[PDB]
Amino acid sequence: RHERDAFDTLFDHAPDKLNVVKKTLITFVNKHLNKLNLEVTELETQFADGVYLVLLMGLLEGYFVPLHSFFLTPDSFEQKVLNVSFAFELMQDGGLEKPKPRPEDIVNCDLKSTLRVLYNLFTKYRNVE
Amino acid sequence: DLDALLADLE
Repeated sequence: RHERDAFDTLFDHAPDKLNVVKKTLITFVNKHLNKLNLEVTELETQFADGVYLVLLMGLLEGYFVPLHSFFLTPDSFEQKVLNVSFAFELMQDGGLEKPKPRPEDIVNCDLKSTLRVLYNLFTKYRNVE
Repeated sequence: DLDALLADLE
């Protein structure tokens, strides 16, 4: 039973918009970043570190969040899957509920899954600064 | 949610 979801049409009817769609997710993050006045370019690998993630939490509330203040620095994969399972932890609390894909599917630099979750955010921040 | 993704990205 191939469960049909979002990637279905996105990949089966818009392999091009899927690319531009990631770039729109780069914009929402460019917002949490534009605060410290910066610029992101790889939403996919931005979770391959969960670093830019804890930064969102701070640049949103407006505070000093050093890149090495949250969990240690991701060195290998497991360490990255962690930094994302963690963002997923303060998120499951701060809301977000249960993400669809898995902390790996995100760090996996893959777009498909990572996009289903990024959508979830664009949804909650689209109206909230 | 294709039609929607673009109906909002307009």
